[PDB]
Amino acid sequence: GFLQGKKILITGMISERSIAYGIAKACREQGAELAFTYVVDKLEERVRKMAAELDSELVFRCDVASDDEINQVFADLGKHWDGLDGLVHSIGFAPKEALSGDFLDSISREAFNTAHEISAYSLPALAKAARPMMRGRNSAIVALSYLGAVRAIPNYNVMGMAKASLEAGIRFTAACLGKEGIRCNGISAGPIKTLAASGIADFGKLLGHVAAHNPLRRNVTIEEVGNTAAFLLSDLSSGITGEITYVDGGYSINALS
Amino acid sequence: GFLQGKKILITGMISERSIAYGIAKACREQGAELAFTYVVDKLEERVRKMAAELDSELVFRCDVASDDEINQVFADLGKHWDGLDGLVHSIGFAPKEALSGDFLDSISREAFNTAHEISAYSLPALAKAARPMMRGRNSAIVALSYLGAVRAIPNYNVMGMAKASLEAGIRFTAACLGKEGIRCNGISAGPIKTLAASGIADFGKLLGHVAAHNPLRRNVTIEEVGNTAAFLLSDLSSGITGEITYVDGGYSINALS
Amino acid sequence: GFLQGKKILITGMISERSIAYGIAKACREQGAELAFTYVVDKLEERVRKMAAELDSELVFRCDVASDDEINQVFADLGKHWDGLDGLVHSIGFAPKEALSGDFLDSISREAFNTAHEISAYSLPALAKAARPMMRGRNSAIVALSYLGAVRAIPNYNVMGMAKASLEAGIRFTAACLGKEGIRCNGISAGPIKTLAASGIADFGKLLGHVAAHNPLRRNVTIEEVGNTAAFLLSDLSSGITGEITYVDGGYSINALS
Amino acid sequence: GFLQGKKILITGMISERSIAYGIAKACREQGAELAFTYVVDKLEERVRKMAAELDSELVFRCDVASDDEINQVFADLGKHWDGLDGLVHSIGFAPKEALSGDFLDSISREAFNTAHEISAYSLPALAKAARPMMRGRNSAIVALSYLGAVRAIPNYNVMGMAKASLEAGIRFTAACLGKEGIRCNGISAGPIKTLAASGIADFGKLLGHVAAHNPLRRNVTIEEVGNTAAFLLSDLSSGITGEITYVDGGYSINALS
Ligand SMILES: NC(=O)c1ccc[n+]([C@@H]2O[C@H](COP(=O)([O-])OP(=O)(O)OC[C@H]3O[C@@H](n4cnc5c(N)ncnc54)[C@H](O)[C@@H]3O)[C@@H](O)[C@H]2O)c1
Ligand SMILES: NC(=O)c1ccc[n+]([C@@H]2O[C@H](COP(=O)([O-])OP(=O)(O)OC[C@H]3O[C@@H](n4cnc5c(N)ncnc54)[C@H](O)[C@@H]3O)[C@@H](O)[C@H]2O)c1
Ligand SMILES: NC(=O)c1ccc[n+]([C@@H]2O[C@H](COP(=O)([O-])OP(=O)(O)OC[C@H]3O[C@@H](n4cnc5c(N)ncnc54)[C@H](O)[C@@H]3O)[C@@H](O)[C@H]2O)c1
Ligand SMILES: NC(=O)c1ccc[n+]([C@@H]2O[C@H](COP(=O)([O-])OP(=O)(O)OC[C@H]3O[C@@H](n4cnc5c(N)ncnc54)[C@H](O)[C@@H]3O)[C@@H](O)[C@H]2O)c1
Ligand SMILES: Oc1cc(Cl)ccc1Oc1ccc(Cl)cc1Cl
Ligand SMILES: Oc1cc(Cl)ccc1Oc1ccc(Cl)cc1Cl
Ligand SMILES: Oc1cc(Cl)ccc1Oc1ccc(Cl)cc1Cl
Ligand SMILES: Oc1cc(Cl)ccc1Oc1ccc(Cl)cc1Cl
Repeated sequence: GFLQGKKILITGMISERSIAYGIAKACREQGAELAFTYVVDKLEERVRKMAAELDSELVFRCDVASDDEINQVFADLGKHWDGLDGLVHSIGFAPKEALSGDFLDSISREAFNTAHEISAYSLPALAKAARPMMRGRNSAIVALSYLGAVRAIPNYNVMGMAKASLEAGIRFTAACLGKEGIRCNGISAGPIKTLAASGIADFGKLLGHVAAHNPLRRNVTIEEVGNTAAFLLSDLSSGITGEITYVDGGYSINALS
Repeated sequence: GFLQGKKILITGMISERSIAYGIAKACREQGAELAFTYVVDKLEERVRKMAAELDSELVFRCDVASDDEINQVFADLGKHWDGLDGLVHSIGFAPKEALSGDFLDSISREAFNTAHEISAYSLPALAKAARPMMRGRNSAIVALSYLGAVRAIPNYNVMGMAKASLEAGIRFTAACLGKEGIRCNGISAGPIKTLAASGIADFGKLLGHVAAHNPLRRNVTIEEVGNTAAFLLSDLSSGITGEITYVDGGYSINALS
Repeated sequence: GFLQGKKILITGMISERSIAYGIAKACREQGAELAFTYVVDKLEERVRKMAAELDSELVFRCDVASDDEINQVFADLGKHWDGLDGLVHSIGFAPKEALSGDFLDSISREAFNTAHEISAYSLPALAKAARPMMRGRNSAIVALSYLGAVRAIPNYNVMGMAKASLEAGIRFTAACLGKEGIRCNGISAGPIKTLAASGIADFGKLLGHVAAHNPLRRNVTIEEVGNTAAFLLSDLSSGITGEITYVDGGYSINALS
Repeated sequence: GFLQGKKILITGMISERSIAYGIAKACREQGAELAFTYVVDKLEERVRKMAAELDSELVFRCDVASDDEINQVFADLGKHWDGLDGLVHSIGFAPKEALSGDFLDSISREAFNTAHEISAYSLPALAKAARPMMRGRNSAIVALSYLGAVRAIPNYNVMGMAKASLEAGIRFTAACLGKEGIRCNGISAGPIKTLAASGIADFGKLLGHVAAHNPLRRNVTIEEVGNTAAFLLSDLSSGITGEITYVDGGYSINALS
């Protein structure tokens, strides 16, 4: 197992459809020891149960809107773990009304701020809070992004701006932390039916177009995303930092198919 | 000239060193009629005086932190102009402390929020507010970005995340408005000594490195940026939308020089 | 006219549908003086006639397969002109059989070599031969490329590899010549029905998909490409080198529309 | 390991410094069965000896200048293996004189043709020749590229054009073969002292600049490149095709460091 001895904190696992669940399962299959966060109290039981199936009893509340909660996660986790080898950012949010229809009609200052704070700022915020536990460990951060960072896409709207901010965040974090032995990389995943995906108007059509038009002629799975994250969290990828890797069956590199 | 009679609103002109001044002068040279905004009352006289030299008496206060002020500009401008042919976004802000030293140490939630709101959200906010005046005119929007959008750069820090958000904003705005006959493009300018540039720690060294390492072996001018904006505002560029054009003397495409 | 006093050599003009014709017409409208090349003797009369309508009697044979013919163009042109301010590369070739159907089935060593030699090597070959006439003149080179450089596209096949080589050629030429006052830029044009376009199997479908899916919801014109080339050949673009500018109505920056 | 029983053909292994050696060792560590090619008879013994240390007695001559030799490899290999799961392209060549000094002065038609034929065409040529043995196996191809594909770099010169062609080749091969269950990906490696590296004028300074300026503040190893190739050859990367992955310690995403 190529993550033997790695201790990895995973955000964003709320169901077995979650990308973070695929990541968790892939990492555990490679021998990682896991810990998890959940955004609100209502989810605690569900997440503890999934964590238990993945051999973990380390679960912490963390709304990334809160610097106090972010910092408290690492304080609490630090009582159990000497250091942190892996950090998975698999979280995003924007108000549903901002992800439907005309980009300018649907945008607002408040939706823009929320989308960026939760979807983009949270990466440097978590990296910063994790830094004492991660530095010097030859450790790694993986964050999830989407093609909307670099292409205009119907309905994704302000989340595209937030993902672009996130990808730049990945690059700046990588440049910041590389000398102290922390890597930071992104996965730009193709569409996958998850709980959050239903917030994007006409998600079913995005999903269908990609399967019809990508080189693989099918959509990717949370196992495929998960195995890629596991690689990027492992010492196998020690030469790679500041990279965005596309796990979309080649969709982004194809045109007019 | 190739903007003869075109009516263009320009943000961000605060001195004769401003990129927006170079844009203004370039547009006026091609026959455009201009109007201007200024962030606070303390600048009104200075901006009115520059505007007068460019044959304009149309000057409006606009802090892009304020949706009221943004929308009031177009209400007031609309008393003079029956439509708007061009809109120039040449504005940015982040707290100076966030643009000095280690990326994660210098970042904060509040600095992130400010940087994104003023530097990135302001593009769709202005596009949205201008839309009734611009649509159906084969009109155009130009916004100013920087390499920090797509590369990690020392000291630019959180402004890089904001510029990435901005460039995605340009793409989404272009996709949104293209059917209505409004284009939206970006210029990624090389470093230029402007008032805002002094907010970046060690800007003088950044400026020097580019001149020593780009294909042209010199920095670009506000006239060069300005002429590019004039082109992108004109019907000559009617086949171009959602584009980021580098006016950095080739710096971005060079390595190891 | 922003090309007043500019002397520009244009390759590739074989009919009034040619991209090079749109370039020629756009440049002449801005006051440029023109000269032209043609690949074989059979075309001489047709090209001389088009050149005459554009106020030029300077027409030279040039098969870019031949170093002797390339060099002879500048020797001959140098009898009339003191220097050369603009050079337009608007030429490409690959055997038709290599641009139909399965990429690997259709490729061959010989087709690959031809495609690259004529479509890609010709840019540095012409730049190199033109260099004595262009250096120190604040002059400029523009070459035409296509999205196949950076995306896989059905049927374009080995021409995509040649266009990628070309775009790198543009970057290396820009880096090479920038200090001596020669710029080199590319235009990646959207699909346009030209003589050469019929060599691509199912070109009509490419053309239709782009018009249905790009931000402008229409294809671009040779006037739009031409006006962009005119800008890139003019002193207005003096801050820009090594750049690929997309004149495809935003097609490349849109996805899933 | 994650390549257990997978049969992988590796080109380009000429010494223990070779990138292909790092790939070979990484694949063998994950359980792969290997076979190898060598360019000329003079190398046969050296390569057989390295192959033996990696538990292989399958070694074949292959100068990729020769379509006969390329196709003969798979005919001969096919006597031992009923199919092929992995193919590694780790080969390049250009005349040394073309990789020294001014790009245009050093280039020639013949050097361009050689560089592209050996460095770029060889990827689709090998993919094409391997296709009967690879299809239907959920198999994979990996090829090695360099930053010169997408940035101008001193002295790398015409090899940059060839690498750009190669990367497009990777994209087109991926699009071509995806339905048949063959993936094709690239690794853009940072500088590593190998035999071929000495062909680049002033390679030692290039190597030094990267270590001084990348996020990791060091150069990558053939083990790091190798482990990445092993991942891209394995079913773990089944969601990834047509991708270029940077294993350069973040060099490409950094600027002005
Ligand atoms: N599903 C896809 O097609 C897809 C494609 C590309 C990228 N992504 C990205 O993958 C990541 C995971 O999304 P997913 O599709 O697995 O959806 P998901 O709904 O399974 O997970 C989204 C997670 O974000 C968390 N979250 C939201 N607001 C939060 C806050 N304030 N604090 C902490 N956590 C918060 C949610 O609780 C949830 O666990 C996201 O970044 C998403 O943008 C998804
Ligand atoms: N100077 C450079 O090297 C350079 C390079 C690339 C991009 N840019 C970008 O060019 C644009 C113009 O900056 P410049 O360098 O000409 O500097 P400048 O200081 O002349 O202009 C910056 C402008 O931003 C305006 N601004 C700041 N906060 C504002 C607010 N809340 N509301 C409205 N306006 C506000 C300022 O009043 C000022 O007019 C910016 O987007 C900057 O990021 C500059
Ligand atoms: N039409 C399009 O949709 C489109 C889109 C993007 C890029 N381009 C590019 O635009 C450029 C011009 O093509 P076009 O579409 O106007 O077609 P065109 O047929 O009008 O021009 C192609 C030209 O290439 C010339 N040529 C071919 N082999 C030559 C040789 N050995 N020596 C000298 N000249 C030679 C032809 O004689 C012809 O003049 C090409 O580089 C093409 O790849 C075209
Ligand atoms: N070393 C680096 O810094 C570096 C960085 C990025 C990419 N690369 C690429 O990695 C690959 C491997 O090179 P390396 O650096 O390991 O050097 P190397 O010298 O160990 O390997 C180069 C190989 O190319 C083979 N080759 C050359 N001409 C050939 C022909 N006609 N037919 C068949 N094989 C031929 C050589 O025999 C040799 O085995 C190349 O594609 C190179 O461009 C190298
Ligand atoms: O980023 C995503 C991209 C896709 Cl294709 C599908 C789901 C995604 O994830 C989200 C989408 C919308 C919201 Cl409000 C929150 C999240 Cl996490
Ligand atoms: O974005 C920029 C990039 C450069 Cl190289 C120089 C100046 C720039 O403009 C700014 C820099 C810092 C702040 Cl706080 C505000 C602005 Cl407008
Ligand atoms: O590059 C092109 C791209 C497009 Cl969409 C249309 C035409 C193009 O130009 C060519 C296509 C094929 C051949 Cl054989 C030669 C040339 Cl010049
Ligand atoms: O592509 C490369 C890039 C780097 Cl930084 C180092 C070595 C490389 O490999 C080569 C360099 C020159 C020649 Cl002639 C052949 C090969 Cl294989």
